[PDB]
Amino acid sequence: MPYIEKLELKGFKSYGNKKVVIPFSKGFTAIVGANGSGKSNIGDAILFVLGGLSAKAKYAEVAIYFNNEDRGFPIDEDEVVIRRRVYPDGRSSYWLNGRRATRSEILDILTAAMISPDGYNIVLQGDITKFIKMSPLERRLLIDDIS
Amino acid sequence: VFMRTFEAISRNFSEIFAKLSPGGSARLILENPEDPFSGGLEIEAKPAGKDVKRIEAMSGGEKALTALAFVFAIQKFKPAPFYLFDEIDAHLDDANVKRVADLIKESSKESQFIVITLRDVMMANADKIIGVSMGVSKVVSLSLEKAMKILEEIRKKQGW
Repeated sequence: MPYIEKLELKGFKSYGNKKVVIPFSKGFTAIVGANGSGKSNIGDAILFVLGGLSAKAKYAEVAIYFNNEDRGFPIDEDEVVIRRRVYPDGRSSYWLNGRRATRSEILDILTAAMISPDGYNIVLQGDITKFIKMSPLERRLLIDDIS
Repeated sequence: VFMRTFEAISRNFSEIFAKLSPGGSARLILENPEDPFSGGLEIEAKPAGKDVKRIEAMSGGEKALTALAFVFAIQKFKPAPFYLFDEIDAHLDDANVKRVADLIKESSKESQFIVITLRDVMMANADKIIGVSMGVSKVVSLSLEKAMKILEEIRKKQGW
């Protein structure tokens, strides 16, 4: 399964007009910052670009760059870049390697690489409270769905 | 089918809980083993020197650790190419942070992990460290040594 080379943010929440580039090890990367530094917006930028939230400089943009040398994504290129920019009027557009793409096509592409904005592999603040307070019925229902 | 998935995720849970909580044991228990779809799924855990209890009755730290072993067990059953954890260690008890950081470190030999943390043990084990500060946010690749001064600066202003 492929991996994240970097994330680029420009006009997104606390990240301003000068594009910000956030590099990641193929292994383990730790992110250190104070409460309010914008570190939690990193998790938000990732949910934004991977598509969980439908739409329903003066654009916020997030681009994520994946190394696809293992070909986990069904795309015959060594790098897969998913870019999404939200406008003031509320519109939202996506690109996949510089080409326009729809949200529905980006999701299908991520699912194919075993990635989803709803995946268990993303544990944000609030996700641990969720697991702690789940009713036993809901906890068995997660197992039904996974099975 | 439900049962094959359940046993594999339960086995993962008990083994991961045991590694994160030395001398401890835990089980996911079906409320209706007979007719599983008519009952829920409880979590019972027992840290060293404690009686068995269901999740909700544990201590703050025990709850966080148990929930975390549960998510790790699901992740091991159906892995992803990357993990992103945002302050999953904040509510843990000290003694438990190191086992979490060691487990992450070893599974990272095989998958990518991005962990947002204010813990020196988490930081020290990473292949790379990124620091963020602010209004406008800024990001920088950091060495452990400067990462460690910045942490000490933050802990001073914010505590635990």
